[PDB]
Amino acid sequence: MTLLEVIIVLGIMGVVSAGVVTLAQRAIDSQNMTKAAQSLNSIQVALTQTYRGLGTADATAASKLTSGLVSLGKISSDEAKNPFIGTNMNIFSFPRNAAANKAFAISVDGLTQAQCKTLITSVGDMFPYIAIKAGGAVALADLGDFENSAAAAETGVGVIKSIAPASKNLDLTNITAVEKLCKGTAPFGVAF
Amino acid sequence: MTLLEVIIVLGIMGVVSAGVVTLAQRAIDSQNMTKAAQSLNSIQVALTQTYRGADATAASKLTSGLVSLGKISSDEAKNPFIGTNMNIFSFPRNAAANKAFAISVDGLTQAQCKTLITSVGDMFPYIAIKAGGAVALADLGDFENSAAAAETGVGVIKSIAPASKNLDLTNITAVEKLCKGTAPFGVAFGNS
Amino acid sequence: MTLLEVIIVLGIMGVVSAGVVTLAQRAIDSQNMTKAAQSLNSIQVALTQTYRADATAASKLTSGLVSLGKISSDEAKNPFIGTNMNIFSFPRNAAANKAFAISVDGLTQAQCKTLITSVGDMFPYIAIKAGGAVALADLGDFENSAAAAETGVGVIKSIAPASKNLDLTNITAVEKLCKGTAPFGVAFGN
Amino acid sequence: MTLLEVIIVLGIMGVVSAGVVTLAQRAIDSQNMTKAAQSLNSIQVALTQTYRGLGNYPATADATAASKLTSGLVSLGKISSDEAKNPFIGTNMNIFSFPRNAAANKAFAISVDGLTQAQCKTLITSVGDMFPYIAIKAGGAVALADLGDFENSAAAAETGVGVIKSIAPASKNLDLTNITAVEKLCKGTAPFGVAFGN
Amino acid sequence: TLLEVIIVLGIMGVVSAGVVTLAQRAIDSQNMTKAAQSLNSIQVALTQTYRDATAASKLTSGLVSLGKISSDEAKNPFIGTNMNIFSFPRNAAANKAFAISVDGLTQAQCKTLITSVGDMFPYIAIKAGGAVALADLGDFENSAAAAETGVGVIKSIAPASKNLDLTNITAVEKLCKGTAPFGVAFGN
Amino acid sequence: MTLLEVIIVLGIMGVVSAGVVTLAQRAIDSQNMTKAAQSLNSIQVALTQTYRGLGNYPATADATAASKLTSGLVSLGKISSDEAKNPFIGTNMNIFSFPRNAAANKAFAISVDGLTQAQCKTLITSVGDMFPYIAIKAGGAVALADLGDFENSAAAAETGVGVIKSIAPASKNLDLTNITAVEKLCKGTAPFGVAFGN
Amino acid sequence: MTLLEVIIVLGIMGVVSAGVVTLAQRAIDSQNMTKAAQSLNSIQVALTQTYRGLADATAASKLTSGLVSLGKISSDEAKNPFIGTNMNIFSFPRNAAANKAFAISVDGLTQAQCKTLITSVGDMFPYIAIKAGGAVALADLGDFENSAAAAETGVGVIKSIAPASKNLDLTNITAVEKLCKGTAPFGVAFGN
Amino acid sequence: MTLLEVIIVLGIMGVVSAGVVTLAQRAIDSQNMTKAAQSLNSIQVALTQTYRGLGNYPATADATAASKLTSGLVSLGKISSDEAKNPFIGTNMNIFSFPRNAAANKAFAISVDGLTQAQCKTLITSVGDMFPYIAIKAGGAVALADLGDFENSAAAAETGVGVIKSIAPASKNLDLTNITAVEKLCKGTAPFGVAFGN
Amino acid sequence: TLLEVIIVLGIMGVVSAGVVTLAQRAIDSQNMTKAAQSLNSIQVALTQTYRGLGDATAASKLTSGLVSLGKISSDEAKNPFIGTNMNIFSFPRNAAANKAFAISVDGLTQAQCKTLITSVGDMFPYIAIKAGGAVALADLGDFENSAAAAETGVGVIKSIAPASKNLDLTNITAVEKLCKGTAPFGVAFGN
Repeated sequence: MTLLEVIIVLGIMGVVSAGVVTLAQRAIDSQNMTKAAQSLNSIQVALTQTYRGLGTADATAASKLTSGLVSLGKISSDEAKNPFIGTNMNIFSFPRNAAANKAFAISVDGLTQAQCKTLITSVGDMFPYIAIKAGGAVALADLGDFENSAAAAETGVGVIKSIAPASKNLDLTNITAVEKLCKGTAPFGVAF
Repeated sequence: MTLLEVIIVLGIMGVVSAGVVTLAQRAIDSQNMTKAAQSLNSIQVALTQTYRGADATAASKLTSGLVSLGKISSDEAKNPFIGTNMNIFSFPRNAAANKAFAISVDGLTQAQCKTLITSVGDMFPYIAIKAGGAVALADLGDFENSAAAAETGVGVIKSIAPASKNLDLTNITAVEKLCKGTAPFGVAFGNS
Repeated sequence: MTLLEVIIVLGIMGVVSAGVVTLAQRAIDSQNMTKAAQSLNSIQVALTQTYRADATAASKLTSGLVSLGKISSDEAKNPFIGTNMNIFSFPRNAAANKAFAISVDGLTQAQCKTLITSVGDMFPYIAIKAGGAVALADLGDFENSAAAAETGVGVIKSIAPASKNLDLTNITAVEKLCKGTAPFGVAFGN
Repeated sequence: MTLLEVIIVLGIMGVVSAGVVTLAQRAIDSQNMTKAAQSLNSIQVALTQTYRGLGNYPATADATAASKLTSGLVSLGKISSDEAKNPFIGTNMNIFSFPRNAAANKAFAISVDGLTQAQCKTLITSVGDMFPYIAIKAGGAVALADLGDFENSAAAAETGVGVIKSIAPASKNLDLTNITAVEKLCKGTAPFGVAFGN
Repeated sequence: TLLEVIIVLGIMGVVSAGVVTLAQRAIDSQNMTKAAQSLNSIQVALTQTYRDATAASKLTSGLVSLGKISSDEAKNPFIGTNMNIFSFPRNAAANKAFAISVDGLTQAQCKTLITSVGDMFPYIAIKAGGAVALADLGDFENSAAAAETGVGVIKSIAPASKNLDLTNITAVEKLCKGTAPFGVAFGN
Repeated sequence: MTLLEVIIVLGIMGVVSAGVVTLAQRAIDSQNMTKAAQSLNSIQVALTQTYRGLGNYPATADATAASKLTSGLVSLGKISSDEAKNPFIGTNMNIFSFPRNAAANKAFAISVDGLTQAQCKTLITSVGDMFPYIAIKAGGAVALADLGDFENSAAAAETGVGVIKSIAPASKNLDLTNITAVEKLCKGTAPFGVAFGN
Repeated sequence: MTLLEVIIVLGIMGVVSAGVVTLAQRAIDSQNMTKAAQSLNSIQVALTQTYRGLADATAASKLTSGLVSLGKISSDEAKNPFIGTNMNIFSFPRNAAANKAFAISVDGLTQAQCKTLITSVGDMFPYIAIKAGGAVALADLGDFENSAAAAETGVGVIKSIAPASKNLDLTNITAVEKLCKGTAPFGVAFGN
Repeated sequence: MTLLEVIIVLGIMGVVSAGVVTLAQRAIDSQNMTKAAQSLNSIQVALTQTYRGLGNYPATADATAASKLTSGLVSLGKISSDEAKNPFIGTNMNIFSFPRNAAANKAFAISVDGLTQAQCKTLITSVGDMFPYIAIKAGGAVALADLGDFENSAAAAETGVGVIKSIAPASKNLDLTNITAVEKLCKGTAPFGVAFGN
Repeated sequence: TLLEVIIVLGIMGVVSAGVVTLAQRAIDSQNMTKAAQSLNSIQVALTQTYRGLGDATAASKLTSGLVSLGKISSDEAKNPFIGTNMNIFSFPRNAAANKAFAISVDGLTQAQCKTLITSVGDMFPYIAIKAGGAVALADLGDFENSAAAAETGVGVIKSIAPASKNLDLTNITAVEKLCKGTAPFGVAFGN
């Protein structure tokens, strides 16, 4: 019976239960991804139901507009908080096709490289306009035009996805689009 | 295996079934507001059919008469936020009584007030806000003589007479000022 | 081998068994907490869908809501002590009888801590009554009370913006959860 | 009481010590196979969750491109290195992409190389039911040319080479209640490279 | 003959000594397994609900208070004292990572714990002749690991780092060089 | 490691399996009730479109002829077969008439009979107050003479068998907030025969 | 050690393996019980979701295989875990109305298995019949509505909807002791 | 304890982890089936309400023209980029125009890709009620010549292959509710192709 | 000879008998582990099933019924030391009839009593001891109103009463003065 209990514990008993932490991390990150997807869908439907009448300047005005949309009752309060920091999402506006204040931007600040890649690969379909700021929060100058800004996905910075007829749109079947995606330095600033 | 079982039971199954009741809150609020939107337009079309060609007690008796007249079903005549019929107010159009009418909804919270002013109101030229309780007959200013300013926060907010300004959905000051003050709030929708 | 060596590796199995038994106790406590969370969420959803006084009235309302088929049978009894949960109709922001609070009473201190940590997000209003059971006069309004977490007794989460909402990264107030004597009436309202 | 003691010691101690390592070999192999199947099912789930929601899969060119694509995908956070660590060679597994019904970028195949004969048979009889397309390459790593078309396969279990399990009607599949199917299975030379495709 | 029972008892004594030594080794292995299970449950509990030595003591007391971790789980099976859990900066972000710091280890206990929980944590730090201090730890995602010093951060998650090896005997011999009490930190 | 898998199959795997089943039963019963509500609305609107405008509601004879009238309305194609097939027994409704102030053949009543006492509560709730006239018959069935007029039958609470809510000026109608209302309704035992008149 | 020590030790080596065998038996039993409960619930839902608006054991097996083919139930749950083959659903008359009621037949169980399956899945069926000491047959299925219950017998009909049936008390330990009386193999027919 | 019990509990964890792949497979299959159910109705409604007033339909005699017709229908806004995708293969379906009443190009046919036997029976039992004509082929997908006449071809539901539900005078009455007809569906070789004629 | 035979047979007899007691001790430790796991399983089954609902022969009947229900196995019900099934006693707590229960094991000596206590008693908030025989249904007082003075060794030694002085299994002087009396002993664990 002896010389068997030692290996029986020191192998199986420890190693069979050690692999759970990775799956717990993945489960928490996937829960946050689903919450972020639901929040982005809610913000998009609120935008196409409120700003559709064809009507912010800085981070302060962005927070003001976010808190107003919260107080408006158009979106639920908790769904306005970021699933990464817990604070209200940054909402900006930028000209669309050289027409000032015609497009909208949803800026999620304080993202790591892994978070950047995961969230963008998750929700790349909902927004034709997607931008990244490596090591910096999103601002008014960072946002280009919705159509007059060409995308160069080789660097994975700035406007990576757009509908301009020069944009290297993100591909889910290109390895260079995987490796170069969200390149730079943290904190990454993703704007939808 | 009991490890990661503690978490498949705790959180991963408890967080998913959390916040959906807030989404259910929003759904029920919008549904009550949905039929309420189609409960005001019916009165609008009926009164524009009838009268286009007084006090609170007279207001209530006229409302009950319009209900009993068969021009409106008891369902649409009932205010879903209160539990009774909505307040109908016939007000003069350039000192001409019975040539204009206004419908007042009272007993709503600031959140319900803002949501209702957003979801309805853009079908009625005259809009007023009486906070702290029911609206008075004197508060129902003449439509063609009224002047409006969304920054006032209390009183008339929208009119067509060439001395007014209307609501903006990109102005945080316009948002926060919507029926700001003490409860209950009362909002009037006026028509000729 | 010698019976000495055989009995040497015979209590090691007992130690592993005691460890796994403690782990199972913890897991079953967590399962009871999950049951409680699901029951509370179901009560909240049913109350919000169907609609829109004292402890005896609360028990009568609970029995009526069970008979109306809005909830299952076990969704009324206490997930810990098996008593019918109290559903109180208490005023909200100077408006009477426009707020509902589910009162799970008779908990221990560990029950306090774990149930609060489980349902901190399901309900926007959390209250703690110590030294016994909750009351209607004990519970304030939904918005007329500034929640205080450093006290460890009373309201710990309210929607009134004049309070500081309790969070899990705060260790001080969490250390003082259900400070007092048993029982511990804990009310969650929406 | 001298011959007695020596006989008891030799006999019983030897016979009790012998079986320990023999059954511990089986235990270690079983736990390795278990974690391998878990990680492989995790890779399959991640790939059919992320890249099947679109409808296509990235293109591979060779073993280098396959390994680079695997490293890129695992770096993305969809999976972890602990889940991509091949428990038979310690490095990462290979992920190739081949056409399904002659439509490129539609079929994928996770290939693991470095198995012995017994390891080949064990891994097959343990996981082959999960994946509808099972292929074998004896004495070599699985390449892109070694993977034929999805439904144009003609798997022959008695050969033990190439594809063995196919959903195509032009072939049969491994039957766990047939000793002739398994005795001819994993018939060749090491290192074996097994490919599980979807 | 009388010499028969003499050699019988002689040959019994060596088996007795061997089984006592093997029982001692088994006791050490059981203690190490209990420690590993406690550390794993600590990791798992901290993953949920969250995603100097005074702060660590307060944190473990609050966690055993909330029932998230058992009392036996927090007490080190080698000293009977609450294992200090330190929050330390990660990638220039302060107090967003967590490391379990255990103290009261010998060198054999050090080797055993490291070799047992190497697969358990992607971050390993050693403090020779003392306990892990709050300032002892650096950044969690940028500090390069020192795979040869046998002390400090030897297993780090930074890409520039080079983790520990379990196949080279010299690497195993280089493990955990210093004096007691040893303080070892496992972060994630 | 053993006795752990056992108290995992029984610890949570046993209890969470029964918990899902109960909620699944509740969800399926609620879906059947919502289908019955949709059926009620469809039959209501179809009848109030076809046999309306003129003062001719089809002359209702004894219960068998009421079932025949229902079958004829189905055969006419104005209502779908499943809509007129109750989701509780799989039979056809009983489309009775009601003398609207001693005026026979001037009203219509969709009768759903043969249900348990528990079903009565949610049945009243599921359709709510869409039907103005509400009636129930406990421990039996509903016929033409089994109920009074449409606008003269007084509504009350303790009634049980009889009227609950009517357009008549009899106050204290159906209200979900009154605990005495939801208590006294559906008093008795099956067969509960409820009548939704309009 | 004197060859008696070793014999004693080897005697203590057989009790450990027998305990492992018994624990594996219990684990298999619990897994099969969970599988059987879930499958019974799913099959009842499938049958009462497509046949509510509308022979021998061989015909029962044929119709079960067709229901698996119908896509209402899967192949894994259709197989009774205790026997390794597909379950049987008997089309028996409901108050002399053939093909209007069903009863799922489970066979090959003993006293403990029958009792556990009953106390676990009794609530989901309004008819409980247990044929003790043999297989099942179409004859053993009386009218679902006209047959009375026999609780004290511990065999056959114990739960029925007839107005004079012996009302089943699931949680009554007295009736629990009287459950699944007779010999093995038992056949449990859950009717509806 | 011992080490064989470790192997036992490892194999039990392996079984409980092998159940989840079948669970997820059935889930994703039910999802694809539910999507195809509405896709068939969308295709039928669009094709009817668009090209019924023109008498004839665009002549397609190969997969290329049919796929281009599907792309044109997507461009016409009658269907979207997600509705036109066949959830089994992954790409757009094949919409052929097949003869009717001895005259060619008078009706249209919706041909699915390669389906299995479970897919056969699920799809047909769920969708065939919304289509007058049904044809099933084994091996490859239904071809052009395989598409018989809409009104001038008898059916054969006992063989499972060929015409399974037609409206010719000699067509056997298809009892889509009797399990005896269901058990005789596409009894042949996989994959299978199904064409809904309307 | 005369020297060798007698002394060698005596020494062989001494060394032969020295292992039977050790085998008995090993079997007793196995029985202790089995009983601890069985008591844990019975506690789990009871607190899950008979919480929202609520003599010797009756106790054995409840034990056999719980075995029949499948929540507990047949193995984990047989009292290993006596081969019978463990008693399950129903008794009120704070005048709440049948809302409390206590599983009773009987037929133990002092060493078995102390070992079983110090092993399993940390799970149950109620421990009682009866000496000389089995725990009678009347011997079990209130689950909550019973003050616990562990110095007695027989009677209420662990409870949740405000005046109850809880045990200390680590304390040596407590366990040394525990379970005092005459064997066989009976110990009840309650919830």
